[PDB]
Amino acid sequence: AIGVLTSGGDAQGMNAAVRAVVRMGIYVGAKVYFIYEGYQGMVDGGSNIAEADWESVSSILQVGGTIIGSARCQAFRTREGRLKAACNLLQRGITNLCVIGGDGSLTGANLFRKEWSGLLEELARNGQIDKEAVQKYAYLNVVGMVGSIDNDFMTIGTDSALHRIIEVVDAIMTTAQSHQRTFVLEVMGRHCGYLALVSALACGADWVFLPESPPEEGWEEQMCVKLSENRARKKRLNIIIVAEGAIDTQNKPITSEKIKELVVTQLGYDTRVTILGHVQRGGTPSAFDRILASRMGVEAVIALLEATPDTPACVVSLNGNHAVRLPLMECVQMTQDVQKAMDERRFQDAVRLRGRSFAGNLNTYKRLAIKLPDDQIPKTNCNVAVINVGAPAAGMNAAVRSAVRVGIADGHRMLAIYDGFDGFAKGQIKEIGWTDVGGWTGQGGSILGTKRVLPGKYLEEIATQMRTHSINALLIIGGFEAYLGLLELSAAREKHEEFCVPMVMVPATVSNNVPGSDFSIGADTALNTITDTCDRIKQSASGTKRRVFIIETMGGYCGYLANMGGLAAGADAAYIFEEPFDIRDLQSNVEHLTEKMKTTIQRGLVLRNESCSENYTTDFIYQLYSEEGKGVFDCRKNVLGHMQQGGAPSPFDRNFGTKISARAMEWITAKLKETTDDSICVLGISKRNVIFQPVAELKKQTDFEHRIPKEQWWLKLRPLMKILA
Amino acid sequence: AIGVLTSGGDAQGMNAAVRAVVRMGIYVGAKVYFIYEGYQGMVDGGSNIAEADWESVQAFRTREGRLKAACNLLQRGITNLCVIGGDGSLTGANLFRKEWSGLLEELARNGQIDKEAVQKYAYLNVVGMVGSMTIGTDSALHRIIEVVDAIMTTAQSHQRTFVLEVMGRHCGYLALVSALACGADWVFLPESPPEEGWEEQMCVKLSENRARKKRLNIIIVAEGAIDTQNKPITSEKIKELVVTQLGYDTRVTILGHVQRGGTPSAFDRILASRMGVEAVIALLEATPDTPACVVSLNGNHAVRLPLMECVQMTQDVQKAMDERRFQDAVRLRGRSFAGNLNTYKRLAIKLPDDQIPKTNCNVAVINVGAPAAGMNAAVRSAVRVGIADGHRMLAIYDGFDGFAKGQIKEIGWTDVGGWTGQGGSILGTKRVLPGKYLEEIATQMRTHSINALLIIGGFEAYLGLLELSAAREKHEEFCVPMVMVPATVSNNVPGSDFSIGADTALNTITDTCDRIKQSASGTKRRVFIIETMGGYCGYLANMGGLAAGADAAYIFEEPFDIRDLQSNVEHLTEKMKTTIQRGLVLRNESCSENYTTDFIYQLYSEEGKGVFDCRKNVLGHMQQGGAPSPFDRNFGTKISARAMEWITAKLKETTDDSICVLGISKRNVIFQPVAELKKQTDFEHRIPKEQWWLKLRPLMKILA
Amino acid sequence: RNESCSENYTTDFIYQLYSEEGKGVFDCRKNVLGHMQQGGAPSPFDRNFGTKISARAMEWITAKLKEAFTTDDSICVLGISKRNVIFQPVAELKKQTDFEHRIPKEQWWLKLRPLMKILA
Ligand SMILES: Nc1ncnc2c1ncn2[C@@H]1O[C@H](COP(=O)(O)OP(=O)(O)O)[C@@H](O)[C@H]1O
Ligand SMILES: O=P(O)(O)OC[C@H]1O[C@](O)(COP(=O)(O)O)[C@@H](O)[C@@H]1O
Ligand SMILES: O=P(O)(O)OC[C@H]1O[C@](O)(COP(=O)(O)O)[C@@H](O)[C@@H]1O
Ligand SMILES: O=P(O)(O)OC[C@H]1O[C@](O)(CO)[C@@H](O)[C@@H]1O
Repeated sequence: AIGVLTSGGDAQGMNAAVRAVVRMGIYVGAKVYFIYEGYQGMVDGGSNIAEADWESVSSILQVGGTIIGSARCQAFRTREGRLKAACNLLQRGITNLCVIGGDGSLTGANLFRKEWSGLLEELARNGQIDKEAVQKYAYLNVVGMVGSIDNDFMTIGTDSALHRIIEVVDAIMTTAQSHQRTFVLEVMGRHCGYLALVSALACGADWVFLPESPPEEGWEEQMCVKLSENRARKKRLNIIIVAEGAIDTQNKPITSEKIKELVVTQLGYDTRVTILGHVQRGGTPSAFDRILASRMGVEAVIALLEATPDTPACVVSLNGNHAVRLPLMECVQMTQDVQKAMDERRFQDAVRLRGRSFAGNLNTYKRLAIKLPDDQIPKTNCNVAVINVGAPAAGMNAAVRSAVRVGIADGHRMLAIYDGFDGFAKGQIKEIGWTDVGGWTGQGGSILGTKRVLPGKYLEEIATQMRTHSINALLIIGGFEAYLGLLELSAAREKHEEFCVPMVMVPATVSNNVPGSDFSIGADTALNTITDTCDRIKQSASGTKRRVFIIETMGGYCGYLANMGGLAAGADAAYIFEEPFDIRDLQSNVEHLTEKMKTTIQRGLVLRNESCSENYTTDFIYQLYSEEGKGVFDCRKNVLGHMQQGGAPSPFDRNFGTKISARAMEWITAKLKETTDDSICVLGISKRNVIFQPVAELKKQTDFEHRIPKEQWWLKLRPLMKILA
Repeated sequence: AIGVLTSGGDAQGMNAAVRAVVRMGIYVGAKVYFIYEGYQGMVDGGSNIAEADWESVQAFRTREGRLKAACNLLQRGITNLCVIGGDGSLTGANLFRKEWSGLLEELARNGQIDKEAVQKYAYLNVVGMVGSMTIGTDSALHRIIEVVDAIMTTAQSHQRTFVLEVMGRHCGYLALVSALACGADWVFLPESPPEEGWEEQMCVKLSENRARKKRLNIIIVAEGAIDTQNKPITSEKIKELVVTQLGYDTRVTILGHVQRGGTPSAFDRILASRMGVEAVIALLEATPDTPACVVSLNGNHAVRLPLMECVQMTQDVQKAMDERRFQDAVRLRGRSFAGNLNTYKRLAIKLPDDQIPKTNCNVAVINVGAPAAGMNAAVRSAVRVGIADGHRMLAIYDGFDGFAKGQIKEIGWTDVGGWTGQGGSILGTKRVLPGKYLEEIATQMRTHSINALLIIGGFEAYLGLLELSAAREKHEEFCVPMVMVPATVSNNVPGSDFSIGADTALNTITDTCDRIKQSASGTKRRVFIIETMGGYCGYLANMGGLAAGADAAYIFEEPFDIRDLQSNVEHLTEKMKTTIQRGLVLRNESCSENYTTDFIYQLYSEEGKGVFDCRKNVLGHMQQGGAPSPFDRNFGTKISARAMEWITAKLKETTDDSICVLGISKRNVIFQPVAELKKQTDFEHRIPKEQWWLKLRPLMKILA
Repeated sequence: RNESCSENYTTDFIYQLYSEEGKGVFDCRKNVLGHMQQGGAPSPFDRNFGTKISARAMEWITAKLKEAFTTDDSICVLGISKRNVIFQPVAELKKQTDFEHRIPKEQWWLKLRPLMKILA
């Protein structure tokens, strides 16, 4: 038997995590019990512990919060409580625990496992039979999942919280614009700064205050200088993000009110403070959080099955896009050590302890917020060109912004090419500066413009422009055509010397079909649009009852959107190109759905990637389900279309765009401090790492006929859709 | 020449208002100038006054300023002013019109030629638009309800009480209508203080909620909430009170300036557009004998209210507030304010069961047609008003399908708790009509002793009523009072100008159109052909077209041919020469049997070759939507409450007048016998014969 | 495939199923014959059927007129029924007709359905 509970602050995605624990549990043939109101429900026992069936967790995954409740329980901190808690579990035969919560909830579970010796006091007291003390003894497997928006310890709810913050910032930006105003926004993260940092990065904030890294003396003047510069630059508003637990090098709090006093005093600007508060914990879970929570739920169940008495309690986690089990005790220690470092004022150590990507976000943030005066930037005599190629993808503008500003910070001269290779061939090229890309981070589309056309038939005109504009390097932000483009330019090197320069691309496309990257800029935005659209369609179906929607999604031959969207939306099926399916597979899902209509959940959702089959079209499927569903359910078909691309990029796509482009520019600058295969590369994400791969080496790994990679990491998740539905 | 400016606090929709003043201005053959930075830009002059073309879309409190302001206008030949702002901005314009004859000081000084003093004299037409139904209110309300919906998930988890401070230091309309829209547990308004003993009354309500097992409380507090002694009631004091008396876990959130931000709702965009057009017209029609006015929307008609009278009105409310003429304050806010207030209190506070005088009647509630956002709010309201009136409420599930199958169960006050913000239909809704199931349904009415019927639904609800009316002679079980409220995304129910759900759909369409335009910056030279829902009813395509700034919206109610199509293609082709190289064409799904979404896509593609390309998108059932908009929540709630009052009244006493549609008609909500609606209905296409919104078709040409 | 044999299982549907499940073994083509089926010159059978049946109808008309109508029996279908050509009142044919699909309820040739199995 398995008990699942939620403790500490609630986080969006908890319901998904619970959903996945119950369904994976049941699918493996275990019994699963909800424990309501966190530990308190464990202590109180009784109706607070209830067995969960397949039906109990439908309609839950798209909702914020925890449907089974959470609570700070003082009774569990006492020995008396844990004794009663332990007793209640034994009554239900529950020796497997899954705890979803923060630092505190998991330390509580750590403690509970150590003291599972409490069973002896059950023996000494009336409590339990001796057989029980031996039968359930040290047979307490505990697995933890972190669910705090803080990222205190990637955590469930962080992405959702960030969507929340950025929604507020984007809303505030229209009102700050009117006349002129400076806004001071207090965001969550008690003693963690991750949220503030990543929000700042995501909105191009003018200043940020973190607990892990205090400001340093003289910040008051530095900040006011920056704000005066902005007014001189005519920027119609300022945004300053402040972590709840922002502090002095002396550990004194820096409050939002003090920041306001400072700005009004020094500069007399019109200033307002907004404390976002608990809104950050609310709203619907993002696509990322739903998928993350699902993978974690499934992994937590597996960990429990596989656990031995010799194996220590673990926390399931995602490291480098792999499911890992970290010793719970070690993780608890880690969290104390950061606070220790903070208290002792070893602030560099605090940042070190938060991990590689934390320092990455921090350095990248500063680089893009604070421009050294021109005189200070030495300059070197290269011109670096930036371009967009392929369909538009949310996050392209953030990417250009970052590349330009890093380029300028490195003393290059930045050239913007407009309309992809179309504009390139036509000489649509202009210098671009730091100020030009101001405000781009949250802008959807492509401001430079993007086209699909390939360079191959325009090699001479393009070579001319490179010579004409003395172009020393090229950064291409774009999709599969960007990659084909690089291949063409690589091949054209022998006949045109102008292409014997360093060239790199970052992947930007809604489809996520670029070889050399697990992720592409824009796909998270699309997933969020698909997921929201599916939530609605499902509601429509649940209003009518006995209805199945067949929904066509984008992606080309790339199944990423249909598959991940399917998971995030709770679809019953997702047909993709990468997994052949036949009429037997189709009949089988129809029969499954027909069974499902005998239950309470009388809706269905079937996703079909647009190019998944030449014969088994969206209509074909619609017709089969319709005909074989007769008398039990009816269908509707919907082709989502271009609206899936979505609009403004999600916080993930903003920051992906920003970070990955910054990294590409560093590589360009480094190459210029010095032409063959290794100078024409795709900068992609590969399991934990961002890496530069020669386009020549990516050919072997690519299916050119269908424009998808040969190996796609996410196909290992296919079993999850079956299970989770 | 026309000058347009924005003053006072900003509001979402202001840009739409400005857009419409410029375009209507130019279309009428006037010249239009933007005046930047409100009155200051008028005083400073210079580049702060700029002429506007088609493509584009303290010192005033002193006499010295106004003199310079007046001068700057005369230089540009501007004697027509459109001011978009609040109380203060409009009083400023009132004052400026009074003192215009101090063009004479321009004469005495070198200022101006005498010819000018006579040529532009008392020829200052001023028209005002309020931006602080007023433009931006609906948007602000979307903002508040987004925050409340988000907070509800986290309060759930923790069994927590939330105290939310919303805007309104002087006016309580936002807090009131937010409370109504989220089923808040308590509300505090400036116009209506609580009354002594509220502390205990509020705590009793919260304890009752816990006993009812409600996992959270939401208390909405206007910024300027006050006691009968005008002392502030703050959100902190409310928190102290709850923690003290009940010891519940309580948190306070001050929404702040978020409420002024975000994108304009569909309603605000359309409202602003109609107000902009109406402001220009008022200016043209104005004479020197004509007083300065404020354009407004009263009962869905464009009206011009004397500006001076409106200023006086505003003072009078603050005056009443000063001496505790609190009833007078509420009186002065208007009929619909008191309406919202009474409806809110009815649904928030249940008298103890012993207290409520019992009818012996059972009243049934049902959903019929496709799902529409706001249906659950409607059920909630009807149920609770029914119980408050001492009836027993029966929920019928799955429309007439469940009705014929006896899927009927008593439902209570607690059962409908939390429904207000829930999309879909929780009872379930089906399209099937009663006609072939009359005996089985008659049986259920008899079996469950059903005394009256409220149907929340679409055109099939109306057909259903017709069938049940006709079946009265053969079945006495249908000789009961029956009423329907319109719920459908399509807005095609005869007898109503609006239906529950359509606003939500409009907002979905509008948001989707915005998103498409935000993407696609990359190709430029693109036109989207977008298919919308509505059946034969053009409301969604048309109103969506306006709100989204579409270049065309093809609908069934206005035949169009290949010439009309060729003509819009040529127009768009011209538009691609300009800077604004992105086109939007909406097509109602049933607007033509031959001229399909693909047909149009194909024509525009082929004739646009070398100039632009197209994409098509069929939006689909997402339009049925997710959570209802604040308007649909409150429409649902209010209209259903009204229907239940009518039922209770009828039961204190069958012919044509007992089977009715409760619909909105020009300023009024009215009960119309279904027999009288037949003549007014096109049954072949399921739409009304006369549709109020078709008078707006010229606007899209003008505003595109 | 009869054109209206199924609302979902269309000519394309079938084409697609047979194509997909025939992969590696056979391919398909689809053809909708269309209005050519109406036209051309009639076959000898249709000429002579037309001729003979109409002649017979005219005889009946003549015969009815010698009586000089309000009976059901004066409004008829002259049809072929197992060896016989017979006049049937349209009122009596209503019970035998599926008006929704415009076909007779009983169709003689359905007894031949087993033959196609056997003969192919
Ligand atoms: N050191 C501990 N020992 C026992 N239980 C704990 C401990 N720390 C936290 N808890 C449990 O977790 C709950 C509070 O969680 P908290 O400390 O806020 O961390 P988080 O909210 O991040 O999980 C309490 O109800 C308590 O039962
Ligand atoms: O998959 P790609 O070729 O990177 O392009 C992404 C976009 O292109 C599409 O295939 C549609 O093509 P268009 O943008 O040219 O209309 C969508 O799937 C997606 O939005
Ligand atoms: O216009 P109606 O018939 O009242 O129904 C409203 C809904 O029905 C639709 O026509 C769709 O019908 P279906 O749900 O049966 O496919 C849409 O136009 C609209 O959302
Ligand atoms: O929900 P409470 O009790 O206000 O706690 C607030 C704290 O909890 C957190 O959500 C951490 O889990 C932080 O956002 C915040 O610092």
